[PDB]
This record gives sequence, structure tokens and C-alpha cells, in this order.
Amino acid sequence: HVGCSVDFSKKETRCGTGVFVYNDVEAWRDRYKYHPDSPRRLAAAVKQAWEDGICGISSVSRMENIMWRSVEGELNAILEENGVQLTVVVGSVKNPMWRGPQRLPVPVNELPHGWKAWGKSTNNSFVVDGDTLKECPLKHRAWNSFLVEDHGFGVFHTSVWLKVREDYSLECDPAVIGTAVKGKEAVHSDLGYWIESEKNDTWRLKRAHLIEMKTCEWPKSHTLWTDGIEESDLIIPKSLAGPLSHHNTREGYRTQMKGPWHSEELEIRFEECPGTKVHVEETCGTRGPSLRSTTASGRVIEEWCCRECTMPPLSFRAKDGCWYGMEIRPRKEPESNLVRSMVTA
Amino acid sequence: HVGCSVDFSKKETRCGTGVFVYNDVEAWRDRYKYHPDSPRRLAAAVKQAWEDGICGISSVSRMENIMWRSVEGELNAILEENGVQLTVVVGSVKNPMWRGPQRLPVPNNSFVVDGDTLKECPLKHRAWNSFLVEDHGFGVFHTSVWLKVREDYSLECDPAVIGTAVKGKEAVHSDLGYWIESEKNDTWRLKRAHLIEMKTCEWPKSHTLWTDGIEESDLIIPKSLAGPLSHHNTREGYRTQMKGPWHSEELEIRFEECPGTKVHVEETCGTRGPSLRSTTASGRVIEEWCCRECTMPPLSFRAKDGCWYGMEIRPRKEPESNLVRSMVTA
Amino acid sequence: HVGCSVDFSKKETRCGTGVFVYNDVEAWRDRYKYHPDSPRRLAAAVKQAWEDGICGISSVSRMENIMWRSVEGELNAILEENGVQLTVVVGSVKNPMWRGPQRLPVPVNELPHGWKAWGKSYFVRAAKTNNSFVVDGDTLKECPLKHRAWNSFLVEDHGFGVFHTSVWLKVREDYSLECDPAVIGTAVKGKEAVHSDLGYWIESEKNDTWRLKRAHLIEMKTCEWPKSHTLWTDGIEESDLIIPKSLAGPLSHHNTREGYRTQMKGPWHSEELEIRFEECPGTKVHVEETCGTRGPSLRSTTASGRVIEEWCCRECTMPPLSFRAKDGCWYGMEIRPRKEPESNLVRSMVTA
Amino acid sequence: HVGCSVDFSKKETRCGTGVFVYNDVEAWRDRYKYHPDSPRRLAAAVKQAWEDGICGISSVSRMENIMWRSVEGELNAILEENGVQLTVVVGSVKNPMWRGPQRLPVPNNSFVVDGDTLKECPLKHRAWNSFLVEDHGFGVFHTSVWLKVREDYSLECDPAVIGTAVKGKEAVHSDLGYWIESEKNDTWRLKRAHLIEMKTCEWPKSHTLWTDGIEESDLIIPKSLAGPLSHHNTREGYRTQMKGPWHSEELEIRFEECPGTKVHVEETCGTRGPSLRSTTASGRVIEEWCCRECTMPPLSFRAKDGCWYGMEIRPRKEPESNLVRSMVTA
Repeated sequence: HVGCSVDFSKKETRCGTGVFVYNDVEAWRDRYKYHPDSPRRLAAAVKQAWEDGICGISSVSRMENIMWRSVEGELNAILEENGVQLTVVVGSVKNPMWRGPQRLPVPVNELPHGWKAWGKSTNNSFVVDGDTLKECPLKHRAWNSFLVEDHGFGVFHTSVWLKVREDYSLECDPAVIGTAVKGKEAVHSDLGYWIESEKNDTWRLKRAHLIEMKTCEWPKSHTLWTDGIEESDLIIPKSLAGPLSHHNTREGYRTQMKGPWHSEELEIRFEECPGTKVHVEETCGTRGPSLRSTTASGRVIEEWCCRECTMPPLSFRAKDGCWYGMEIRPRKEPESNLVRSMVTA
Repeated sequence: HVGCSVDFSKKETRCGTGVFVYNDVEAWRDRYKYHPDSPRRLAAAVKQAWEDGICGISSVSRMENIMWRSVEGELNAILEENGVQLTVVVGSVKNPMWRGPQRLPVPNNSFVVDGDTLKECPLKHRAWNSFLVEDHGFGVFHTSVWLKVREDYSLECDPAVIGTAVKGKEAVHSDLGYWIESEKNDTWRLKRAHLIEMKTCEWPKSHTLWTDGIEESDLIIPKSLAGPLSHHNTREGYRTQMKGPWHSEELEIRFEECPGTKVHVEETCGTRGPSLRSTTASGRVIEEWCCRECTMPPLSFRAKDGCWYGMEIRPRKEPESNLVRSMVTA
Repeated sequence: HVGCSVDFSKKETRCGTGVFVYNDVEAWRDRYKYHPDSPRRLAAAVKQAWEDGICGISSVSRMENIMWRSVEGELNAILEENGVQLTVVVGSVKNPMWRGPQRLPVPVNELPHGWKAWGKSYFVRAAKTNNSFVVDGDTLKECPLKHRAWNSFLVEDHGFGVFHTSVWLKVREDYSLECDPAVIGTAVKGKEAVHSDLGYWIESEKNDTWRLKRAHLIEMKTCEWPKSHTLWTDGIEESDLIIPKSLAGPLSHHNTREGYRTQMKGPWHSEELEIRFEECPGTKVHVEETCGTRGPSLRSTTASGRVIEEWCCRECTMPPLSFRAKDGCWYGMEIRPRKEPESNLVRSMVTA
Repeated sequence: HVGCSVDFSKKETRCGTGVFVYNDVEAWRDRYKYHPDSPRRLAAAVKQAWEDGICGISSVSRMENIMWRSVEGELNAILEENGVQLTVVVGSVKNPMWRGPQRLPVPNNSFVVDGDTLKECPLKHRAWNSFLVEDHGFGVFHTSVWLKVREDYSLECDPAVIGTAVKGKEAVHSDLGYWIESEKNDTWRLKRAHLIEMKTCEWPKSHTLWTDGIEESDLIIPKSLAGPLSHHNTREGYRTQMKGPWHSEELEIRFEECPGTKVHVEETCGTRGPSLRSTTASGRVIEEWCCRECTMPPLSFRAKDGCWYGMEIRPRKEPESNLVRSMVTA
């Protein structure tokens, strides 16, 4: 592995060997040419899982949604010639993605009918996602059955090779995770997570970027400073793939069990957002659900207080607006005028 | 922050943005020009130490040693001119670099910076780890690295230079003189390590991976040799190399048998002992080796003056007293 | 500009400054982001052009067709916002792509209402309407080639974002016939040379004299190669151009091979070609004085799949000239069947 | 073929496959390795030429002179072994490099190369452009570049090293000694050119852009000085620099007013003639010049010791007798 860095403003570069972790979290998920296993085995595995009573797949990450979207027509065409009465359908992914207590098995016996590769060109559904949490409840859906083998970058497009798991496990995919710390900034990276840290006086969560709200547990072998942490202080809860690291804590503040998790993407930024002012006093309100600054009528709270949390304030830059932490409360007006956060970890 | 990469195993290239942890030990000593905040301030600090009775310094890392070397010919004139006859002496290092039990204060008369000077400055009160390097974050395009004396006492190495990274099944712990690689083969374990020096400062846990559940008796690089307190820093079937080749100046721990030697496996075998060379002082290769519970491939050390073997693997018949044995313990 | 080249057979990389010319001809678009001028001016230009009397567009390249298809809906919404009964419909691209006699005009002023960026993800699509402005799309029946604009767009920048690439465009001020030069890339070094653009890749070689080696073609253009990006333009006569001048073949001596004339007639109705000088497998060509006279290029296999294993030529030098289309392997205009009559083979029905 | 590049003007970055052309004008004394494939055969050619009465050679480039000085040691041994009392004397190359009529044949006492030794015999009795170099194509990795004594006759330069490329609105004509640039400023025009040597071999048309329609008198760089016949090698209003500072060791033709000087346009200015330097030998600068019809900015040469002016630019007030004149022509 060889790579080189460039700083445009100074018009110079440094080249050398090492380990490089990139920011794949931006809008580049699509157009990867996904290959969910050899189609000869995938159909047999799906058939056995279905006939065993395990309906549905709960997407572990938006990459899985994109995959199961792209492979829809190919798998549906394979099924008919394969003689299987099924029709896989997909939909928009929700947030956070809840778990399933089962997984797809290896069928052992691939079927006589099957194409070589994915590049070659009813009323029973293996529903994936979308407005059907009850049709094939979480009580019977599969979850975390993939294990990515390879991820390549071609001359113009990427590729991925995939397979099914042999044993059930709660950890997210480690073959794609990347963690890197250098100097006074550390980053935990993933397919959709970008968590940044810093050292003002002690390690704290500077900012984080999220294009998916998972539920799997961050693998411990790709985490920084795992020991001595209590789950009560994780800015991102352990239950939302939050790292079990002291880099994921903030002084004064504690775990955000109730938060904006119904948004599509989150950028956790710690500073007062437009139209609001903050205060610190012992008599400010108690903790609870996080509340928007922007009211349902568009008016903005001008003065805020915190009971005993340190400034700058806690804020989430969700797409639709600014969300404040659990401790920050209105200074003077009743709290009933705001729409609350309606989730829990 | 912006850059590109090329992979040779697979015919692929890539470009993007992110964090880049470079192998600095391959550009060691040919880059960066260290300098303190103000030499006259370091003059005051060394004068304070000299009047306090502290005999001299011991280099934490070769960066400190070479900053001392570079400024030896420039700071000494200030000391001599300001009415104080006091000259700092910087010599070639010998390894391992032991720890000093005290730190500098905030400000023929030799002030020693380690060497063959035990008679001159005993290790009773030698200074160590008083220096602080202001951290540039990712620290790229910064050849003007600073230095400064810390205002409190800590045993951890400077985080300004440490770089720890993982990308899939390959990991790395690295700083200006270390390069530890780990790999996934049924378990996370050490793959090979490149060491251009011997440290004794502790690796901070803020730059360590998988720290909990650790048993320091199963490490390879002991806690006392800057080994990351991590599961990545272990190898199954062997234990801490407290006794080893640590007197050398360049170590390449590798899991491949030394040239000209092959091992036979049996429990009816010898017992643990010190590290032994793969050959006699005359260069003869000892073909006979043995161990109780090895997990192949075998452990080995490669160095300038011939490869060595670890504690866990013993010779079968040859008397061990003839070869060059261990002479120090970490 | 700075860069480095790699050779994966070794741990070798060489870096330095210079001029770098990448291939980019393998039909990689649909990852690109296209910004044709601006929505408020391009729509006005189309509106004015319609009332000028031109029916549609006969695109000059597949990049242009992809660009137009990627914005048909947005431009339809912009036009409908002003109550204009006009709609863009985009169809598939046939070959050859014939030359148009008209150009789209620059607008006097932008429309009063509309967007200002080609990046909003939400909007309501336009409704059906009779006044259709046809982009190529096999619609040569009701309004023919005589009422179509061709080569009206000039690119001004070709960007490569961190993840996706974008290209900016403008409507050409000056009536011209040459292809867009901002994307053309030409290079020479030693005994290899290349002429390239977004849809062509011509490769030349030095064996005794300079000659055409091969060429990859995902488009059948009709613009004329600008001489400013051409090598050794002097002294050539159009009768010796392997790739016709009418098909954007360079006016160069790099575009010649001894004995072969210009292929005015060929398989041009194919989607793609790879002009290669190598007899198709399982066939032989030999010289004969009594070989037949020139004529349309004929396929190597009949309709029923039967192969022909003998051909003759008059003065051709080996290897023979062949076009590697998708549906078969063709031979050049000079090479003729050995004994079979000309009536039992599929022949090119196009002219250049 | 596979590689990557970066663009600082737009801060873009990309990777892919294609045809690359590099700049090798500055750092090439240690890049590649030019050698003669058969010193014995080349020695045979030298011996036959010396039997033919040829005094020496006139180098076509600094590459040829570098090769000759590198193989002088082998030559002075193999000629002696052959029983020949002959010697080769390489030397510095003065500019321009003049064109000889002879060529070496297929295989007092001295065989000289470039040097201020014309007294020995005129240019009429020297060889010029007798060498052929193996054309590796786009090979950037081949350090081994052969030199084989040419056996045919031609005046054009060797295209093995030439490199010509165009990418949108920027072009370049280059070889191992020239780096000529061009641009589209509403019309194709010369922009700059760095020259480490002044050759006299014709630029092949096979590697030239826009070869038709040009007239020799319109070339900024004279056709004799290996200037391409391309329209890329023209500036509007400036005709051939038939005379100029061709005697410099290195040049950089730049179209900008020299420091501390300004030029005006007016029909009252004088006519053309030899090139005149911005500053006189006494160090006195001239702040004002005139031009007749040429458009600004002015032609200049950022040479070692001054900033010359083209043929069209003349001093406005002072007579030309005060200044230094370029004493060379082609």
C-alpha cells in the first residue's frame, strides 16, 4: 500500500507508505456493482430460510438496502427458472433499523439451475423494508447474515464480494471498519459512520456524521481505549452501534438515549444554533426528551438554560432543524409548545 | 486530508479524503528539524537542574537525542558567555534506553545526555520524559516540530507522534521509532514488528485498541517496553519476552524459522531459559531445536549480528552456555 | 499538473510534471453530473428555437444524448412553470449520427421564473402535451434531418469531484463544424501515438512508415477533427483516409495504411466497432490478379451462420482489414469472396 | 499506462489509464541511462572515421555529450587494445550547437568533441547526428536506453525522445532538452519555453501539431534551431528571432516586461536588429523602451545575467550604441 497527500493552498505533497482510512460516508453509497453471493447459493439459502418459517430480512445498513434494491429484478428472474414460488420486494429504510433474532443458514446443496454471475442479463414476499414492521414481525426476521469478503475499486467503479455467516453474532461487519488516531484527533469510520474526536483538555466528541442509524454493536477489536467506560456516558448509546470508547463521552453530558433518531442523517455539532441563546443555572429544568429549537409555527426560542451541563451546548444538526440535548430546557416559556423526541435506545 | 493510494496485491487505485497514518520509521532521521520554544529558556532549565544537583539527561526517544545533538554546538556558547561554565555532552546511545525517576523543573562541568557515562552520571537521578512536543494533529507538512517542558509528571509517551490505525484485517501501532503490525488469522495476533530502538515509556491507552480484558502476562513486548496494552500485542502459545535480545539497535520480530535450523516437537524436552542465538560464536548452526507446545510457525528475532530465538523454544542436546545468552531483562 | 504512473507487475512508480491523457472512452457515463448552461437560459433558448421552426436535435455524440436525457424532466418542469406548451422527449441513438444544418441560438434573456441549479431532488413532473421537441430518437419520419440542430454545445470545464464528476457547458456563439476541442486529447512519444476524445480512441504505430494500428469507436460522429489537435496534417489526400474524414477521422498521415483506400462504405450501422488488422479466426485471404472489383463490405458469416473460409484481394498487404462489430466480424471494402456470388451475403447499406 | 495526477489550479484529483507525457528538462542528468549498445562497433566506426580524416563530432544535445563523456573511459582502453594510437576528448558544449555535414560510417592525434577548439579544423570536417536511440514508446521505467550508430541519412531529430501532447487548451512540444508550452488565448500562441541547450536538428513533422499552412518566417523559435513548424510556435506580431541571445548557457523565453522597465508602442520607434540587453555592463538599467507594432507583453529571455528583448523592442530615447548586442546568428 502506497499513497500520497496534497495540500492545495501550499502547492506541495508528501508521499509514503502507511495505512490510509478514507471518508466513504458521503453520498457515494450507490453505483458500487453489488454482488450478494453467487446466485446459485443465494436462492437456495433464501428458499430454505423461507420454508423454515423465517420471513423477511432486516437491513443492517443502508448499503444492504441499496444491495437488496439493485438485486431485486435479477433474483426475481432467477427464482422463476429456479422453480421457487417467491417474490422479493424492498422499500425505503427506516431509522433506527431494529434487529431480528434469526439468520439465514448455508443450504449446503446448491441447486441445478443457476447463472454464473450477476453480470449476465404472486402473493408470497420476502419483504425487506418499508411500512411492514408487523407483516413479518421482528420476531421472525433475519438480521446480520452477511459477511463482506472483499471491496475493490476498478478503473471507474467498485465491487464487493459477499457470503453468508456460519455462526450468529451481534457485531457489525469488521472487514469494512476503519479506525485511525494521529496526534490529537481520532476518527472511527465505517460504511455510514464518521465519528471525530479531539483533545481540548480531555478527549471528547468533537463532531460526528451519520447517514444511518444502526443497532449492531461496534466490534471491540476496532475501538480506541475500550476499558474503564460506563455505558451511561456514551454520547451515542452502545445500542446504536456507538463505540465503547472514552472518545464517545462528554463532560457534564451523558448518554442520549432519547434523541432525534427519526431523522435520515445526523451531524452532531456542539454550539448554539441560530436564533437561540443559552444560560447556566441550578434551577433549570430536568433531563428528558430532546426538544427542537424551531417551534411547530416556526418561531425560535431565544433564551435557554442548562441545569448543570458545561458550555458550549449540545446540538444535533439533523436535516430538518436544530435539536438540543436532554439537559437544555426553555428559560421562561412552558415546554408544551414543542414537539418532543419520541424514541429510546 | 486529501490524497490517493495504490494497492499492489490487487490491481486497484483509490482517491479520497480522510486520515492517513504514514510509516515514519522508514524516513527516520532524514526529516524534521526539531527545536525548542527558546534555547535560552532551555538554558535556564538546564542551569536550574545543574544548580539543583541533577547530573544529566537520558534520551526518551532518538528525536530527543538528535535535538540535543543538533543544539549542542549552538546552546553551549550561550551558557559559556553568560558567566556559567557548563557544557552539555551528547554521545551515542546504548540500548535499551532506561527510565529516569525524575523530571526537569520549569526555570569540566559536564552535563551528560547518556552514553558510556555511568561513572559520570549514575542512573539514581537522571532526567527523563520532561519534554513535551506540541501536537500538530495529523501532523503533515510540518517539519518545524517544537518542544517544551511539561508542567506536570506523567509516564506516558507523547501523543503528538503516535499513530494507531486499523483497516479491515490489518492493524498498526506506530510512532517515530515503532511499527507493530497485527493480523486476523482465526484470532487477532501480532504478525511482525519493526523496532529501531527500545523505549520504556508507557503507550497511552487513548491511542490503543481493544484494551479491556487484557492479561499483561501473555503479552510479547512487555508493558515496560512501550508495548500497547492490547490484544493485538499478543501471540498464542507463547508468553512475555521479558528475556530477549534487547541489547541490539534494530529488531525485526518475525514468525519464521531461522536459516539452517529445523525443530522437532515432543513434550519430553528441555525447559524454559534465556534467549539464545541461532549459531555459535564461531557461526556454526545448531540444527537441533525443540519445544513443548509451539504453534507453528516458530518465533524468531532478526538483528544485525544474526537471528535469535525466543525463550519458549530450546535446543535439544547442545550445551546452552557456549552461545551468547541474554544479558539484561526488560 | 503533477502525477505518477504505476506498473502492477513491479513495485515501480514514477512521478513528475507534464501533460496526462487518460482513456475514458469505455462508455462510463451516468456517473457524471451535467449542467448545460443554466435552467433559466437553456429553456429560453429551446423555446425560441422551436418558434424559429427547427423540430429537434440530431445529437453529435452519446455524451450529448445522455446529458439531454438527464435533464429532460427538469427542463420540462421549468418550461411548464411558464405555461409554455412544449416538452422534450429523448430517444435512443442510431448510427451513423448524421450532420445537422442548424444551430441553437443564444437567448436574449432568461425566463422570468425557474430554478438556478441542476440539483434539486424534489419536483413534480410535467404533464403530457402535443408540442414535442424531439432529441434524435429514431424520429426521422414526421420532421426529418433538415430541421434539426447539431453541435450546438461547447464545454467550458471538465471537473472531477471527490466522488462524482461534473461537466459545464454553454451554447455555441459561432457556427462551426469541428468537434469540441476542450475534451480532445492527443499524445505522441517514440513509435506510439493516439488521437482521443470522449467517444473515440485511435491508435497509430511505426513499423516502416506511420500507419493505423487499431481504433475503438463507441460513436459514429460527423464533426470534423480540429486540426489544432491533429498531428502531421500536411500533404494528405482524403482518398487515403482509413477512417473517413466524414466520420471525424483525423486529417493525418497517422490515419493511413499502405494499399488500403478510404472506407466510404462499411458496417457503420453497428452500435460499436474495433477496427483491427487481423483476419477473423477460421478464414484466409490471399492475393490474386483476377479478384473482384471493390464493393460494399460483406460479413464473414451468412444469415444461417455458415462461415466463408476463403477471400481474395487485389493489392492488399497482410494482415487484412476487419471491423469487430457485436454481431460478427467484417472485412474491408477491398477484400472479396473467393468463389461465392455477391448475392448470398449481407452487405453494408450505408454510405459516408 | 495506469496512474494518477493532481491539479492544483482547481484542486481536483483523479486516477485512470491512458497516455502520459512527462517533463525531463531539469532533472534528467540522473534519470534514465543512455549507453552505446556496442562500444566495440562504435569504436570501429570511430576508427574508420579517423582513417577518413574526420576531426571530431558536434553534439546534437547534452545527452550525446553526456554519453560520450561516460564512455570515454571505455573508449580510451578499447582503442589502445585495438593497437590504435588514438584518443577521444569530450568537452563542454558551447551554444548554439553547429551543424556538421558528415556522419560516422557503419562499422596530429586526437578525436575531439564539442569545445572551443575550432582552430584544429573547421566545422566542415566533423560528424553530426550519427546516432539512433531505441524508442521505448511510453516506457517511463526503462532506465536502459540504447544508442546505435545510425546507418542511413536524415536531417530530422530522433523521435525516440520527443514528446508532444495536447489536453484541451494547453499543449506542449518537448524533448530531453526543450520544454515548449502553448495556450489558447482566443488563438493558439506560444506561452513560454525553457531551454537547456540550443540544437540544430530539424523537428520531425511526425510529432508536430498543426503542421500545414505555416511559413518559416513566422516561427518565434527559428526553424534552424529545432523549432516546430506548428502554429503553436507562433506569437502574433513577433517574427522569427533569427538573431537573439542564443549564446546563453540556458534560456527561458518569457513574455513579460523585465523588472524595473516599461515598454510603449508607437510608430516612431526604430526598426529591427540584434537583441539588446536590459542592463548595460556598467549595471545601469533602462526604464523606457519602444515598439513599432508588436503587441504587449514583450518578448524576453530570463537568462543567467540579464533580461534581453526581442527584435521588435528598441530603446526609446538612448541610441543602441550604449548597449550590448547579441553576436550570433543562425
